[PDB]
This record gives sequence, C-alpha cells and structure tokens, in this order.
Amino acid sequence: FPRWKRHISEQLRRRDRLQRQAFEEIILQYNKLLEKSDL
Amino acid sequence: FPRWKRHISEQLRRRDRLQRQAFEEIILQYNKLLEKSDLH
Amino acid sequence: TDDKDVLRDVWFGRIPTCFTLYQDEITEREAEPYYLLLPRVSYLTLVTDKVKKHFQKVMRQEDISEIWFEYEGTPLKWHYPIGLLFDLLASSSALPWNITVHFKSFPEKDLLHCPSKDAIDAHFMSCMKEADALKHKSQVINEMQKKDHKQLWMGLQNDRFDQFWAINRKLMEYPAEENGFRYIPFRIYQTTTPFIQKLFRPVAADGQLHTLGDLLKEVCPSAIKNQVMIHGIEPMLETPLQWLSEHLSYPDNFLHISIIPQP
Amino acid sequence: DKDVLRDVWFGRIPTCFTLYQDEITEREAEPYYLLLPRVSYLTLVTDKVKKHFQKVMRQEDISEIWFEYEGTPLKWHYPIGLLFDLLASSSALPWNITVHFKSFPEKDLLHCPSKDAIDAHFMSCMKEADALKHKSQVINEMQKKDHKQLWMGLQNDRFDQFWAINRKLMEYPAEENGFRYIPFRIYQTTTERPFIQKLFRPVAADGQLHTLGDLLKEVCPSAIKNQVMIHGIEPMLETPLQWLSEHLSYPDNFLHISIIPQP
Repeated sequence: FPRWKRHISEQLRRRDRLQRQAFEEIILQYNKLLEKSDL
Repeated sequence: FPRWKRHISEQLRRRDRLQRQAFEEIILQYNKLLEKSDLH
Repeated sequence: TDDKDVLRDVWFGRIPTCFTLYQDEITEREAEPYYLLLPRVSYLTLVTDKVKKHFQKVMRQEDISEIWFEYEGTPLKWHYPIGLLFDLLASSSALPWNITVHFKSFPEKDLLHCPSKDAIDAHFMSCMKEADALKHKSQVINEMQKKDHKQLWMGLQNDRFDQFWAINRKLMEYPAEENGFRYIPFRIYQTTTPFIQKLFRPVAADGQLHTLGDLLKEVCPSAIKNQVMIHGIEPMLETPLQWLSEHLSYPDNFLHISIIPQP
Repeated sequence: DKDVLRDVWFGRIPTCFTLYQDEITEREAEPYYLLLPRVSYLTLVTDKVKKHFQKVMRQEDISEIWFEYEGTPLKWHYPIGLLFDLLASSSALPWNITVHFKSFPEKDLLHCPSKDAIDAHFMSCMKEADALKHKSQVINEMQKKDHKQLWMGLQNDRFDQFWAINRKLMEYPAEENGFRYIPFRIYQTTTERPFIQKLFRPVAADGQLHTLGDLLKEVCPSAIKNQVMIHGIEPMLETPLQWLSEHLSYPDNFLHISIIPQP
C-alpha cells in the first residue's frame, strides 16, 4: 500500500514487541505469584 | 574522545538500558516472591 | 472501520508499568510493588482499581484518602490518556514505567481530583463533544441517542473494541462532498503537561490532502532535532492528517501528539 | 577506557528458563527468571536452575541437564553473551531457553563436564590467546595461584579481582606498539558451522594501526547487508583492532565476533 501506511503499521508491531511482548509473560507470572502469596 | 570510542561507549549504555535495566528490578522482585511459595 | 488492522493495534497498545508505594506513607505491613500492563488509550484513574486495592490492605483503615500518582516528583494529570503521559514523560527512560503511588499530601493546586468513575465518564464525553464540534459542527454527537453515548463509555471502560467502534465509526465518517472533516481535533504537548490547539482544516483550496508536516508548519513551527510521537510511533511527516484523525486518534477522537527530543 | 571494561564485564542478559513440556512433574513447574553474564558460560550459572526444577521431579524423572534454544542445543563452551548475539538477538526479551532432563543429544552436543573442566576450556583458550599475543611468554610466568584467580574472578563476578591478573595479559613491549597477533574468532549464521580463526596483526607495514574492516576484508569479505556484532553492539568498522582486542574481549582474551544479517 502507500509508503507511509506500511511504515506506520510496522512500528506499531515493533512498538508492541519492544513494550508489550517482552513484559507480558513475566508480569503475568509475577501477578500470579503475588495472589498466591496472600495466605 | 574520537568517533568510534564515543559511539562504542554509547551503545554499551544503550544496551544496558534495553537489556539489563529493564529486567533487573522485576526479575529481582519475582524471585523474592518465589521463595515464599517454595516455603508455602 | 477502514484499516481495522491499524485500529486494533492502537486500541490494544500496552505499557509495562511499575507501581511503588511512597516510602513516607504509613503502612501496617511491607507492600510489594504492583506490576501491570496499562492500556495506552484509557485513563489512569479508570484502570488502576486493582492497584489501589493492593495498597489498601497494607495501609491503616484511616487514610482512607484519595489515591494519586507521581512520576519523579511530578503529579500525573489523569485528564491526559495513559499513552500520552508515558510518551510525553517517560518514553526515553527505561521500561518499565516507574510510577509512585501516594495517599497522603494531595497536591491540591497542582492536580485535579477524580472522585467517581462517573467523573471520568464526564471528562471523556466533554472531549468527544469538543472533538465532534470541530469535525461536524456538533452534528453527529448530538444526533446520536443517549444510549449510544453510554455505550461508547462502557466500551472504553470494559475494553471492548467492537462495542466501541460500533458507535465510533459514524464519528469518523464525513459528508462525501467535503472529502474530509470540517476541522481536525488535535492537541500538541510541549515538555510540560500548556498544550497547543488552534484551528486547522484537512483539505485546502488546492484539493490536496494536508499532512502532519503541513499542520506543524502552521501550528508548531519549532519542530524541524525534535521527534514527533503519536501512540509511541513517529509517523512519516508525509502522513495525511485526515487519515491520522481517523486512525491514530484516541477514543476521545483527539490527536494527542507529543513533541520530545532525541535521545 | 576503564569504564568500557566494566560495562563489558557486567553485561547481562535477561533469561527465562522454561522446563521442556515433555517432562513429567509432581507439582506445577514455574519458569526461572535470571540475568546471565554475557562473559560467563552456561556451565557456571545453572545450578540455581537445576536446583529450582530439582523440586518438582522424582529421581527417576531427573537426568543430565542440558539447554535448548529453538530446537538447537546450546554449547557449554561458548560464552553466554556470544550465544545470545548469534542465535537470539532478533527475538523478544527475555531470552527463552528450554531446560531438558531427558533425550540428551550425544551426537550433537558435548557433555557438561565437572565445573572443573569448563575451567579447563577457559584456561586453554587463554593459553591459546596468549600464544598469539606474546609467543606464550606471559601466562608461563604466572604462579599457578594466578590461573585459579583468573578463573574464580570470572566465576564470582569480581571484576577488579580478575583484572588484577588479566591486565598483565593485555600489556606489550614498548617497541612492538601492539600485540603480535590478535586472538579472535568469527561466527556466521549458526553455532554448528565452524568459526574462523586465522593469523592477523594489529599494526600495518607502515606503522599505522589496522581496523575492524581490515580484519574482515582479509578474513571474511562476506560481512561487507550483514551486521558485525561484538558484545551486543556494532562498533564502527573504523575501530582500531588493537584497541578492540584490549577492551572488547571476553575474559578468555578472545574477540568473539558475530556476523549476523538484518534486522
């Protein structure tokens, strides 16, 4: 499609990788342990 | 400090922001919680 | 609903966040930090109900005070969307976003109160109504039934993409003969949390589509080594503004655009 | 320059050790999160991992431990940093390593020896490195007590303790104006492919110093589309080789250089 639309939608995937994909898994396990730690 | 040396020193700090500083604190906190479960 | 793939990746944008309770705060027990993924498009006061409760247990039954958030000495103004706050305040720093949680010493003259979820609902509608006033002389937001307005809210609050854009697609539509919105809803933020907002039309007398660069040249002429950030990305200046207001706006239909330096 | 040595030494790699799914467990098994030293070896940093998973398996279930990334086993004698740069740079942090206790590939992967014997591979690598730099002159004049201090300095993450001995290994006679040969090893797409290690001198015929480009032109002209990666950074190809051998080596005095394509 045009130059810019491809370029914009690339960084959105790049951003989610850098910011969400990295911490999604660890933060999920952290919270699960946190709840389990409330006895 | 010449071009290559400056540029090398910047990446090393850039690398530490991205790889170490991002995960050190949360990984630390994760492990403290884990000992509490091992010892239920 | 044009390029839904771009819309969904914007809507579901997340930001890894670390919530730590302030040290001077009286606690009955040590309180571990709360880690969380915050939605970039929602509001800080709307999505932190789980965080608030986490620190309620550690603190005494008194205070029992309104919760506020601080990022390195600066109180966080909840009227700004979470994404805009992060992009503008903390993006150049290292993840996760480190937010301090307070309960005492509310900065009465620096930060507005947020008393009910209804009050968030209020701010959200004021922003949309202001947005539509620019795009269609208030024509579309007024012609929708009130059951459509409370659906837009329930869509944002409960993070349901389809439910939201069930109503929002109309607001992104325009009369075919005009080929664009009357005016584009945008706000440009400098380093501090006084923004800039003038009037700007998406199409000239030439008929050509205006880009992000055209906008800045006429509204914020101090960019171009500055970087221009929207939802965490730096779109090409060549990006047509009408397309941005359609696809890169926040649920309040505004283009919250942050201007930050590099590094 | 002493600041570079410290950030090379203390480099880390966030890693997630997930137990291979095939394995049977008495109770549920958590992933072990951890920061691995780029300069160390998988051999040293994994009793904490072995111990973490020790709990959830009966003796019958447990066998010799080994590590996989994306189907390919991980060599015990490649530095952790180099393994990551070559095999996992493009992937998302944290580094996802699979832990096994069954189906050791005797055909494709060397056994994990006693910790004693990684120490053997380390010291032989230093010995080979010193042979190139000094005609083996310096490490043959050290007390045995120094070899175990180099090793235990790497093992215990004590920087100044290690570089107490290693500084002598980085010195040269004044008249020579640099090492005789530079100890280096180049790695291409995978670990299984043989690395390159030839003879190459840091000072030219003229007296001018040779750069990284000269090494690559002479030894691997396929890196000139491709990325040249040392300790996670891409130094300018105008970087003097002698300086790199001095400052960007791993503790085994070698320049483990990776050649990897973009992005």
